[PDB]
Amino acid sequence: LYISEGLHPRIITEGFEAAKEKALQFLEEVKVSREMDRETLIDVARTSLRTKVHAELADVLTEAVVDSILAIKKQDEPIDLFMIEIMEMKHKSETDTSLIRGLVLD
Amino acid sequence: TLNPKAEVARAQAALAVNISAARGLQDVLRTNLGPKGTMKMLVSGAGDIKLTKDGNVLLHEMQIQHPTASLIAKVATAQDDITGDGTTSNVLIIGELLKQADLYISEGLHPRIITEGFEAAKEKALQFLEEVKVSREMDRETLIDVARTSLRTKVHAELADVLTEAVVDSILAIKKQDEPIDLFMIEIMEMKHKSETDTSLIRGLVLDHGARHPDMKKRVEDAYILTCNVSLEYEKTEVNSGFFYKSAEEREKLVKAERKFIEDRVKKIIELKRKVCGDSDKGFVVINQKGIDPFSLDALSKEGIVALRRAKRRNMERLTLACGGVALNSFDDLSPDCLGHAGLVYEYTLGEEKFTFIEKCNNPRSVTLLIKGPNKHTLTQIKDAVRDGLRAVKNAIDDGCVVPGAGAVEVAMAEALIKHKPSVKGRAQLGVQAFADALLIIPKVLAQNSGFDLQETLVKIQAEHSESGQLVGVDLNTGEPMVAAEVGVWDNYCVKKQLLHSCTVIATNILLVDEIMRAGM
Amino acid sequence: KRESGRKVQSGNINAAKTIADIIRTCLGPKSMMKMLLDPMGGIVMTNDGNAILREIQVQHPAAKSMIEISRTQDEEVGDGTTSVIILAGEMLSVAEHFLEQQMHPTVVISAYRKALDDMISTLKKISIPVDISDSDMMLNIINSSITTKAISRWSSLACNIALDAVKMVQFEENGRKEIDIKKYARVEKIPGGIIEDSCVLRGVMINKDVTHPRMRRYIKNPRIVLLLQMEEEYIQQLCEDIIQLKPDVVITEKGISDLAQHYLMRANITAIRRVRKTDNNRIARACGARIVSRPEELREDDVGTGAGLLEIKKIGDEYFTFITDCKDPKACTILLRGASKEILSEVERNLQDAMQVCRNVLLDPQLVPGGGASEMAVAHALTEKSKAMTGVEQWPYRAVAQALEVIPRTLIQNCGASTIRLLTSLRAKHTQENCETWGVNGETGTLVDMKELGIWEPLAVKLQTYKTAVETAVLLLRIDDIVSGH
Amino acid sequence: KAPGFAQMLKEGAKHFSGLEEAVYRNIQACKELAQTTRTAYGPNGMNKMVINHLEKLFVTNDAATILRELEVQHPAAKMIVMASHMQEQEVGDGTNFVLVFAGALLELAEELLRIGLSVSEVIEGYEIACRKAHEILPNLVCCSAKNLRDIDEVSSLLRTSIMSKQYGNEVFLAKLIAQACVSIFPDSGHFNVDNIRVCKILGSGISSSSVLHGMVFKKETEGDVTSVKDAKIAVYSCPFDGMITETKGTVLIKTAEELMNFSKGEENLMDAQVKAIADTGANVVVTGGKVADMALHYANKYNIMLVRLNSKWDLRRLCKTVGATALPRLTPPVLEEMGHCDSVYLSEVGDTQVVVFKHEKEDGAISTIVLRGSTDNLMDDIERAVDDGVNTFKVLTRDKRLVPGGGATEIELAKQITSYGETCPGLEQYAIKKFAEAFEAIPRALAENSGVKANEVISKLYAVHQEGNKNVGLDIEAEVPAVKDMLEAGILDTYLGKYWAIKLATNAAVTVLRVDQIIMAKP
Repeated sequence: LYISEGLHPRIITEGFEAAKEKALQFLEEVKVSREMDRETLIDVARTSLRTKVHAELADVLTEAVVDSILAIKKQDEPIDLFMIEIMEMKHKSETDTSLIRGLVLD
Repeated sequence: TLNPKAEVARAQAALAVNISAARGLQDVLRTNLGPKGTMKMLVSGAGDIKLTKDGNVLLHEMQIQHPTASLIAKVATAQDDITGDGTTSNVLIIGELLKQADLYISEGLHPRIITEGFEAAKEKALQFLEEVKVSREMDRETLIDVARTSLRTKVHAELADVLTEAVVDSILAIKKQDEPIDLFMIEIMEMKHKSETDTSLIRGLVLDHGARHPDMKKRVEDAYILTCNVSLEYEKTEVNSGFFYKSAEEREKLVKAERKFIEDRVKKIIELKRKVCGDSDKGFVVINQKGIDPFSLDALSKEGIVALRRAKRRNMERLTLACGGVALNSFDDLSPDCLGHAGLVYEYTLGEEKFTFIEKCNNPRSVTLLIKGPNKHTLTQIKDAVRDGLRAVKNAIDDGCVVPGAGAVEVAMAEALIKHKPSVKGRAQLGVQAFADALLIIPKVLAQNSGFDLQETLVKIQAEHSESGQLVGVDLNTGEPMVAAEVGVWDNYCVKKQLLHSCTVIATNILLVDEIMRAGM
Repeated sequence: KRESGRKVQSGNINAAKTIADIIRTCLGPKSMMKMLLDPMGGIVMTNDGNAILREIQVQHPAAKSMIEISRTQDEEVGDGTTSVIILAGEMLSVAEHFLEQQMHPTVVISAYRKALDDMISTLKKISIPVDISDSDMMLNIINSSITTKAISRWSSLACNIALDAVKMVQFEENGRKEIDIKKYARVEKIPGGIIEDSCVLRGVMINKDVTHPRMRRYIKNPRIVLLLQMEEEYIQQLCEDIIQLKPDVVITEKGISDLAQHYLMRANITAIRRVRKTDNNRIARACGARIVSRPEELREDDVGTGAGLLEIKKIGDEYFTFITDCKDPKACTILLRGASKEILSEVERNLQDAMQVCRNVLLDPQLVPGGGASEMAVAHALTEKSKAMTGVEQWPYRAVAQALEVIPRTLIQNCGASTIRLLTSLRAKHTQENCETWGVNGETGTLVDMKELGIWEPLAVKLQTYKTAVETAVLLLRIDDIVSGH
Repeated sequence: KAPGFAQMLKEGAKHFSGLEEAVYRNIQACKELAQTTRTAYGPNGMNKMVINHLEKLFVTNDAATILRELEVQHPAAKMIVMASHMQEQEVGDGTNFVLVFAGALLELAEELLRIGLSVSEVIEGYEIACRKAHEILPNLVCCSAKNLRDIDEVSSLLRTSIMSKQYGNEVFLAKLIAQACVSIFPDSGHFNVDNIRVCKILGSGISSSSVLHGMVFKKETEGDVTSVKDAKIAVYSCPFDGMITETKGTVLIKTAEELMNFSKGEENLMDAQVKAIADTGANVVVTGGKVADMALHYANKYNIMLVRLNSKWDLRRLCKTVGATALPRLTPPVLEEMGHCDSVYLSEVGDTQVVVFKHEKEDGAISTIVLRGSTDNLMDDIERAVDDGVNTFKVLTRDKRLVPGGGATEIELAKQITSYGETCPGLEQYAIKKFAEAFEAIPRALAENSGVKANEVISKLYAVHQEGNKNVGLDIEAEVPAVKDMLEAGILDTYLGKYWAIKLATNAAVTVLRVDQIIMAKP
């Protein structure tokens, strides 16, 4: 809209760099540094899982996705998602997802 | 689903057609905004040429291909008749209003919601004029800046200082007693055989045909002007008789007999001449409109009488007010009541032609603006400028309030409308934003025509702010900000008032067009 | 050559639907404009449904019938032309039953006629009476048309003109309350003056001008007569019996040539000529005069005794002859004053439609809730009545109800609001809350009650609107063979 | 199919887009106008084989004749042509100065607009340079006319104007026109080209021409009268032929004797018609068309001098000098509308008798140049040199100020203006410098038409001017591209010719630059 009015692109990009720093500083103020509890991660997992399912596997995969993480972090240890194995099996409905504390072998 | 010989755009394409026409008409007229703007040519096809920046002439006289654009052309005819200025900027705001509306209509916004935002911003925009209007008393210096502001936009910046003092004094000559100013009191006359800068004012009237005889006085310092409408040439038999002749010689006798109808009346002019102050240090003038025989012109010239012929009806009415002699429709009832009085009556000599001047009148309540130019198109160009300059001073005196220029009101009203929330619905906030960014086209275009960057100029004048009422405008020569009051750049109140009311009405109605149907085209 | 079968009914639907789709958005106070491209490039952005279709030339016969019916609707009623075509088109746009289901037109026509009788029965239940004796109450109804007009400056005068002019023509003694604006309330333009000088004349006016001064300037008891050598003698005798009665003005039906005007001018009376037969009947009732075959058979009874006075007063560079009286001789005349012809034309057509509103309200003092409330209210009744409609006619019977939703649909579309969201909530209000209210706001776009907003329309306008739309839809459905023949 | 034409909404006119440079196109129409006349500039100008609208062949190098025959339809070119027509007012030379200079201003303006300079800033520079040129041009005035009315002086300065119209024969034409101009300059404050007329006669060559006083007419006296001093001159447009009666006048003839009777009645009437001419005190008669045989002897009967003027312009030439107006009837004795003259006589010059209207009694301020040439096209081209030559000295009746020619002033005026632009800061220096380079196009025109590398002429003309050797111009020579002093050679131009040419050329160029779009219309 502004380039059609004879404005150079380099002027607009310098505004983005300024808007980024202002937008980046404002993000520091809006962020909530509360403690992460099971009640909070469920809101994060629901917000992330709703965008990929039919609003039916929400409660199914929410409790599994949250508990899978809590089992692999304590005492402020670094976390790694490779500790969680993802298996797939047929002959059951989509809502039959559940956890496995151990491991599955072929 | 359609009938033969019929077509209709049911979707929103009707707006895209009308919006595209306004954008095209915007790009045409934006180059002739202000003094730095370029000129447009008007080729009549037969070979005539006419240059002019006045938007009304570029819309009234010119022909437009798009049917939708012809509607906006008729609007300029209305804008010109009410205020006399602002026809070009009226078209720019309509194009930019419709441009900003198309940006939101593409997002699924209804057109009727945008029109409600314009009606709210327009009512707020009108109130802003009442706050910033300067009710300065009309004086010579104030009207010079106003007439300069109008005349510079129609000339090459050389006839401005020449035409400014003339246009100012023309109104002041007729402006007195708190009377409504009438433009019919100022007649505009053109003359060739001279340059363009020789334009000056004439205290009295000017006539085309003058005295043509060697025995006439080249200048009459004073005279009792006699107003008449009787032809002193060969006429028909006015008595209960007719013309019957047997040969060319008997026919010549009827001319001698018929000429006696005038010869008794030509001496009647000599009688009232000798009667009313016929002594020395006196004079006499005849302004008879109808034709006069060379005999009567030869006879009265020996008595020292300037007699004129072949004048217009309008000039005779003006001549009576200048002199005072009432028109005599028949020489038989001559009397001193038909006489007037005037000062210096001379003859202006050109290379080929000569003109009559009746300067130094007593109480004419009328003057004449003598235009001179070398070319024909240059006369029509200067005439259109003076007519616009006269209406500019008329509006400044008829409406004593004035406002700044240089887009200072548009830059101010834009910031005012942004700091104003709706009261009917929230979505009208978008229409107010479109009205705000639409008014900025004027300070944007003035930066383009002056050869400066569009964005740098607007950001400077828009960023200029202070803790006081401060005006700011575009400097066409430097491109920097400029306080219009500190330089003498003033517009009229009715122009900006009618501009907001005109643009809002037409930009509204064009947005309410839902379909375009051909009525058997 | 010839078109028959389902091709005919499917074509008439597309024609009537196309004509309706044009003027869908010209409904309500937010009437969207239409750009009509003339062949010479001329354009008019009018938004009146009548003038749009009047200038659009169409070829389909079905579309012409849909247009001509609205024209006839415009004369009998000064409102509802746009709603007849939208409803008639929407009633026909439901082609699911005609082609996919192969329902015969006689089955649907039985359903449309059954719905019309029930639609009328539902309107009269939601009606509301009127206190027409109150001038302010009826003034609140006529303001709906005066808005956005030039007569809004003196709207109180504009209502008093039409309201009393109709009541003067209102003949309530005969029971049926016959009203005829064009017959008994002739309107003529008068150059000069302003809208404020517009008043009513209690009688008949003659726009002829005075050619010579030998005429009656003022008379208390107007004696209004109603009826080269050889031409002189044949004229000398026909004029002799007229002047023998000592008249004050002679109004003959046929022309009065110069020699006939000469003998009449000797009697010092006003020469009137070139008047029609019905005008002479109105002139006779103005003063009680008698129309005679020829001037030879004139009798002493041929007098206009009882009238007020004759006057040839010049008003605004034009003489006007009046035979008015101080009573009510079954007629009146509106003398529209104006400083220019541009303002005179607007006030003529403006007050004309205003008289039609009072004509319909006074013919029956019963209103109905506008703004889609009447449509959604009627649709709720049919949807409930269709539950007990045993048969296959229940499906098109319900479709007519949903077709009435187009009126609030277009009003919501022009406002720019969500059509489904408001129309959904609108239908729910009529179910639970009272059906006499909860319409649509044409200016705001949201829902509002019609008791708080005076958008109450007459009853006769809606009855003739639904009756004409159904009868028009029933008409085109009965068309199954379009054939040529001279 | 979209996207169609951009910026095209007014009658479908060819509106050039922002990429197509609408301003660049109106300039190209003016550059083409210069190339049609750039070659005709100077003494070595190239002739143009012009084809008249009557399918007539004419070979000439005059600019006014080229444009008058070249139908210039582009409006952008009409403005420069209108400046050439305005150049003819107040001066009778410098026409190609307007075409060549303005074409260089617009051609050089494209180099500025292409860079990005605004058209409004280009105009301010040319207006500033034009004002600066008018201040420098008085300083370049080398000589001034002594106003001694000397043929040796008038002929010497007139050589420059005669050349470039008829080259080689500048000696004869300068002496003759000097003899014609010197005889009217005593009439102080009344000199005009209308007095010095021209009469072309088919003859041997240009060398056989001379000057004679009074309104000379090539057609010898048809009558037998040698001289007559009668003032009353009766001019008639209708020729001497068989009369016709304006009324019915039905003439029926059956027998052969009746044919002879009516024939005798006509001769007796014509004898009375010519008798009426002498009765009104007029022994002179003029005729437009043919002259009858019997009426010819009647002119010799009463010794009435018969005159024949077949050309219409020759008749109107007398109507405005002596007053004798042409009447539609054949010999109406209208003594009121006759003329007045002091002397009318026949004279043989160059073996040809020519009618003369000399003013012996009156002072006399009218002359005529009788040109001789074996071709009508050649005499017409020589006539154009007389107008441009006589009008050169109509300007010298005003302020007598001469400047050097041959491109000398164009380099010095360019050198002085270029220095003003170098020291002037801002954007106006770009257009001011190009205004100086526009002057260089005129020496480049003289050099190209003489067969010389133009860049070598500019290099030498600037070097001698760098050393202060003003008044140095281009040495017209095919085998010598060097330069010489215009003062020593006697080549001099007029001050007002350069003043009004630089003024009108700049206004024409600025007027074209101010235009950015040509739009059609309809009444």
